[PDB]
Amino acid sequence: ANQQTSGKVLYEGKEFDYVFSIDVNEGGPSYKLPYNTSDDPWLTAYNFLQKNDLNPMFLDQVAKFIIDNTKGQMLGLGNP
Amino acid sequence: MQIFVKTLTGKTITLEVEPSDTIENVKAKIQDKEGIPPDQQRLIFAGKQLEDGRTLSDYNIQKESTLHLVLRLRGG
Repeated sequence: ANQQTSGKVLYEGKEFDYVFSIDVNEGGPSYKLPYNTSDDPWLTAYNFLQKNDLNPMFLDQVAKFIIDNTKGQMLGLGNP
Repeated sequence: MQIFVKTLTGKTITLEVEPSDTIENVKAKIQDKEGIPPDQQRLIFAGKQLEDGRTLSDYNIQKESTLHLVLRLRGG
């Protein structure tokens, strides 16, 4: 029901569709990558990459997860 | 010591190695258990990738820390 903000992920005071905890560091800034149901892995990853300033090497790591978010290899897997 | 490695899908696996063990041997043990090639296997810790010529004490790895086990995009 579109009444309570339970049908959305409120991270750092921002509502988004899906969020991925980027545990790249222990004991510091808890990076959380926000993804919407209408974006492209490399695009959304790049947006966050330059949002909190992250090294391009992490782009591949985060993109891989977003790619299967709406694919079906290990996350939403099923009938091929 | 044992380290907790987290795969891309969030799979958590514990690897038993020695403090004087190089990351290359650690990768070999993972290639022995799961079978993941040490070449494509990319280990990221604290934002830095673990090199082969490095030991556990090299990166000052904390006992039972979170190691990120991912793959690679560019093959060449």
